[PDB]
Amino acid sequence: MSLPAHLQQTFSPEEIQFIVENEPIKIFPRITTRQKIRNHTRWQLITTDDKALNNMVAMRSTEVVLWIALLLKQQSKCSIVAPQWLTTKELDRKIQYEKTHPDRFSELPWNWLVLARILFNKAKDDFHDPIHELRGKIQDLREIRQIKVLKGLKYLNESHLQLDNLSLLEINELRPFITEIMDKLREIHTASLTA
Amino acid sequence: NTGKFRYMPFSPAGTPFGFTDRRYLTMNEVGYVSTVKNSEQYSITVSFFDVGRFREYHFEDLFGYDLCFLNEKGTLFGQSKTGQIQYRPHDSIHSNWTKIIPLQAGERITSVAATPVRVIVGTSLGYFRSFNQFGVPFAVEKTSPIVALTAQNYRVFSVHYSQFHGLSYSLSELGTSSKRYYKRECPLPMSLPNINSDMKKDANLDYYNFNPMGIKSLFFSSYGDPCIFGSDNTLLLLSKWRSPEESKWLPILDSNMEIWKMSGGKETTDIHVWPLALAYDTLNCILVKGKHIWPEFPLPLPSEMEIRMPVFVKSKLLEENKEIQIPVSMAAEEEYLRSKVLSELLTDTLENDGEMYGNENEVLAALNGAYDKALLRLFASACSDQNVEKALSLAHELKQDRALTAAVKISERAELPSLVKKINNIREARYEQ
Amino acid sequence: NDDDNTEIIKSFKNFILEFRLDSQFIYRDQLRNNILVKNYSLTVNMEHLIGYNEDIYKKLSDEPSDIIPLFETAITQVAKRISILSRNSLPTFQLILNSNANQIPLRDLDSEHVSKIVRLSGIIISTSVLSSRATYLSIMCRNCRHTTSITINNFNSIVSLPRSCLSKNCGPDPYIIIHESSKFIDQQFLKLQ
Amino acid sequence: MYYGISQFSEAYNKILRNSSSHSSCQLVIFVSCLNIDALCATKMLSLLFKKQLVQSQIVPIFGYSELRRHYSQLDDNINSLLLVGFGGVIDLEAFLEIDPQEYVIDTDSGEQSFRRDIYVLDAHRPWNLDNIFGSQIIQCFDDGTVDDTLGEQKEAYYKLLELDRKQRKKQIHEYEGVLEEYYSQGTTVVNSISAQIYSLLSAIGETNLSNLWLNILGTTSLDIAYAQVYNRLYPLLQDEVKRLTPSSRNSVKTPDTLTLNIQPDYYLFLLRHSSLYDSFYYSNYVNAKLSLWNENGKKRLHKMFARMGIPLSTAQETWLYMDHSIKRELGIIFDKNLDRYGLQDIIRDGFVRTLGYRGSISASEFVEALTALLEVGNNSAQKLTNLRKRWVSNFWLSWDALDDRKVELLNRGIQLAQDLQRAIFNTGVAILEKKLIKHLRIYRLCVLQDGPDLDLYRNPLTLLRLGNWLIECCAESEDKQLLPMVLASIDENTDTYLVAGLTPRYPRGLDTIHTKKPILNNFSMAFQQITAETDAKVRIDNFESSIIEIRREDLSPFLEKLTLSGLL
Ligand SMILES: [Zn+2]
Repeated sequence: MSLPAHLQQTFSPEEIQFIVENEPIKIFPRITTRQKIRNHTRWQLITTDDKALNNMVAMRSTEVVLWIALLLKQQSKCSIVAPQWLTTKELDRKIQYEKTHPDRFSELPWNWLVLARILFNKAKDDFHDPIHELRGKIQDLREIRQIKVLKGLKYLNESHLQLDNLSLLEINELRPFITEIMDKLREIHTASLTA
Repeated sequence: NTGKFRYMPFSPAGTPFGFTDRRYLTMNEVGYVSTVKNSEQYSITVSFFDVGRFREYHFEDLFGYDLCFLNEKGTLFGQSKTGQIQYRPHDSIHSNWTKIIPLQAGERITSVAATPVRVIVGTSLGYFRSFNQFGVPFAVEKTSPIVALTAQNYRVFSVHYSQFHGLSYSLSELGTSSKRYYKRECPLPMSLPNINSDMKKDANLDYYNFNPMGIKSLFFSSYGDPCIFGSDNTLLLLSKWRSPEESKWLPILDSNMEIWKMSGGKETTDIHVWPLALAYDTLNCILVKGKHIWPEFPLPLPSEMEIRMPVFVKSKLLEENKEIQIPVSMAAEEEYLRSKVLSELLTDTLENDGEMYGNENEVLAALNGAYDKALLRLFASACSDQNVEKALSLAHELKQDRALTAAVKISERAELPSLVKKINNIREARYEQ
Repeated sequence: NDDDNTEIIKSFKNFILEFRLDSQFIYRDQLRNNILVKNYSLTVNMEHLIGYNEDIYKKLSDEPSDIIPLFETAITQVAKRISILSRNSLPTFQLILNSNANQIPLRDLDSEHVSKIVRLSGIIISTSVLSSRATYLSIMCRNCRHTTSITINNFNSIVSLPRSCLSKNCGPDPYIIIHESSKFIDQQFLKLQ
Repeated sequence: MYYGISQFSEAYNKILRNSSSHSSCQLVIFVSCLNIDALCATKMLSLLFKKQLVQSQIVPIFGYSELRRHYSQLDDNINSLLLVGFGGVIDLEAFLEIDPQEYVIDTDSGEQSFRRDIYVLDAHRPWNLDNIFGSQIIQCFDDGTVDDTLGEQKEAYYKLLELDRKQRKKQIHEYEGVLEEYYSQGTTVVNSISAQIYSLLSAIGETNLSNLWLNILGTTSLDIAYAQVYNRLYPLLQDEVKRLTPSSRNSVKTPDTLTLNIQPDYYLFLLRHSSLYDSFYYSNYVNAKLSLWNENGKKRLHKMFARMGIPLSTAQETWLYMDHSIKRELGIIFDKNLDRYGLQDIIRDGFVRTLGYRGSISASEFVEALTALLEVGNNSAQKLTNLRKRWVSNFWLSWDALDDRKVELLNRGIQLAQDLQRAIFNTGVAILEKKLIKHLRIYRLCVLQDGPDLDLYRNPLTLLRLGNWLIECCAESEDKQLLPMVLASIDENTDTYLVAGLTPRYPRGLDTIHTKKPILNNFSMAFQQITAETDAKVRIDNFESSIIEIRREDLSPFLEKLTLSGLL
């Protein structure tokens, strides 16, 4: 049919990256589009705010949508600023939180995996911390969060489930299993309750 | 007769060689310059932040330059001993030239500067030799020994130090056709490193050898306000620099205090600030983490710090002893001070320098709104103590009349019926003012 | 010898944790996937071990029968770290090596190559039935009933029950194996032609 | 001169102004396949134009006929043409049928502009004076030779151009003699295109470690046949490596560090990817210095290995698994026991790049892998075109090998390089045992008529590899005087030969006054002159001028006329 089988009820990871790329990020421009007091074509986009793009001043931090920050970072015309949660100190704090509370997930942003991957691939030289350590802490967080998920998929009842603080990519990859096992355990229950 | 007598060459935001071949000659707001030894001589590399108007280049160097200075139209190179200076405009329409400075016994070039009107070379003896853009000399003058230089588009700012006259600055605007002076050898409040130089320091000895006076940079502002950074780690602005009688040295930032209040509570010393430029609360400075004060070849991202007055009292800040909590009573007062100084600075450039970006009026209006909001908060705080005279005195500085009506409401609501009549009288006086 | 053993264990632990070729920690992922399907092992390539830190490879190829148990201990510790929520009973993982060294002909294995790592080819002509080698050997003193435990590495140097009561004399050989509390592993004898 | 060193940025800016439009793709880069230097130069250009988002098309062209056909097919919208690795030795405006009056727009006002610009970019020194001096459409990226060593030719060309009694006629002949002596010169190579484009990048300021590595690869591609050029360009690369390497030395290795290093890189064959014994055995230089082709050479090699104290079992072990005791003492052992056999030139300094945990690799090994991928990566006028198609296709395999994410292709290239060197060694010992090289007083002919794997040598690169093997072997023989060599290889399917006139060279590491003067390959003019008369179905289309395809029956009369030809 119109929509392929693997896109039926889930999002392909490319679509998750597409969704994440619409979030604003803070950049240090390497150009200056701010018209002086004393021609030029303005952005005038339709799905975001062009105000922060027509007023870029070199080495003056602004906020632009991520898919534009990446487009400028394709050249040497900007420098993506890593979010505060993507530092070694904060990653260590989150890892300690995960190791301290074995029943609930840490408060990482919903796009932490996708943003980490995108920034590590396209902005590998804009981190105040060694990227070889940020990768090693992102992987550690992913491992701990995977251990907690496998021990909660052991609570797949037929009423509901509270996956608090879970990210977006993790939810996306767990959707076809959780939402298809709970459906079967609900069909069994409703068949039993046919009286 | 030693130590501070060594007029060793200095360029803005310089760097020592340290334990490697990489050295940063200059870090202006428009780029940085690095040198690496090819096992027998240096190869200069000049990079620019605003990629889109300039293009970085690297060239073989045989003289082993020690001084550099970057403008928006050209960069100038200098040498410490036998100081043959070289000036090279970025654009190819202007041809670069080299010149040999008159060197005497014990003489050594300390700092160099350039300006689209004239190019200025320093001298340990205290000479003020100047040339045109193309190298032809214009005038030779002798002053107190120049130790640093930094120039804006048309204005030149220098600090003169001597063992007898002390640290004296001088802000001279050469101008296109009018050499209008604004200061000359005036005393300055920068604290030279003396106690910290008494053989008690770790890894700072090499940097102090590189720069005896420890002054990290003399960068301007986006509106021409001179700024000073050094060992004390506090910015020094010239608020009313237009009038020589109105000279004002205001410490606008406190690096150590801000670092402590953002570090979680520890008095961390492993964080060092290398300022590059300031533009309306936007201080761009590399925050190196480690035992080495100067950065490395992969220059880190210029993280931005905001200006903060040294009004933060430790006694008040240690209310929650260990996201450091801030006393709300003093936070609003500090915001008031910041808005006041920023409005005063903007007004100076409003009528004189004219509009710069087309939004100075709007940002000034928003700043004035915040200025009166801080006054309203302080008025409410004074009313909380049932001090009617305190609120009355604070209400005379209100600018917007709508803020004064809000003050009337605060007086009529904060258990102060007596303040109602006085604030209403102030408002009625403002009717005719 | 405790300090050197701990240093070797920590080094190979860091090899497991930190090694990655391009954006993927190969051995962390392999260890987790192996644990998921109850495959308590880790197939470690030797080019990767050489490239990571050649000193570790030199130590391994010098005295394999003494270093490999340490590497198995490091693998077990990493497995506990990355598959168990802090605050056990996990078997000692097995190290499976993959090498591309030059193959030594089966007849060329002589007095030298003894205790070395050799890669060779042949055709299997016989496979024994599975034996049972003990790893955890719960043991009890015959007279004073002093129950203790022994852990076996199964890499013969070139261990036996203690010849002491080890906490009245209890005799020279006072230990009898408790077979209902021991843990065994299966071992098979091949025959290469 | 047309474009000097100091004004490459002018050419780059002109290209940007003319064809940096995101609307369409107005830039086309013509690259000569079967040339590692051109491959690295085109990779540099591809990366540079990717940074500036300049849409471009890269076409691998094998021969001049393909160039002419593509230019005829070329649309008029494309207003910027780059010829990489060729075009500098022929009358391109005449060859492509170019008349400036049909390509000129806005003639006015002392200036001229054209609707299409062709930038030739190669290193072969016989610059065509009608290209470097008498054409505005054709723009040549000179390396400084023309502005310094072509003053007399410039004057001679301009006087004849402007002048269209007895003194006038005498002076014209005198000037025309200057032009003629400029021609009738062998085609050499003075510079590397990769170094030229890296100089352009240094002017623009886009230099980085990847571009420096491509420059090193392009330069090291010249070390086998033009060692004087490589030795000339080596100090610049050595300085650049020091300039670009970060100051954070002696740091711990991390899975992301890329390190260009200048460390002892012995002049062996794939030392790090094969056994030590195989590195000595298959080396061209070691073979020349020891004559391993005969039976006694292997005994000499075994005796050398025993002398150094390296067991044959350890010597034949793969380099990764060689015991760290021996592998860490290679420098000392080579110092002690190499001057005895005359292999002191084996010890050398090269560039070695390690990418994190993936193990070291030197530029010498990398270019051998790239060359192998070019050679064997994947009635008569049609099968030959199929060969050209496969040869063009191999260019993209060698191109993809450069990417760091395709190491599984570089390893395949290494394996192919080992196999091809083995085949070259086998054919060389077959040629030198049967004494197939017929010594002459003009040129030492050698024709491959029959044998194994003879289909490998229809590729010009493999034939040049075998020729370099033979020439290295002959160069170290004092009795054999220097003389050009000719290789041929019959293609049974097409019933055609592949004559590849080579050039002799002095022994490696021997620096004398006559060594300083380069040897010039005179076969191009001889082949063209012989083909112009006496029609013999010769196909002279290769950018490598001294390579032709000749019919099986017409080979012998062609060689007879070439013997009668005193041009070379
Ligand atoms: Zn006992």
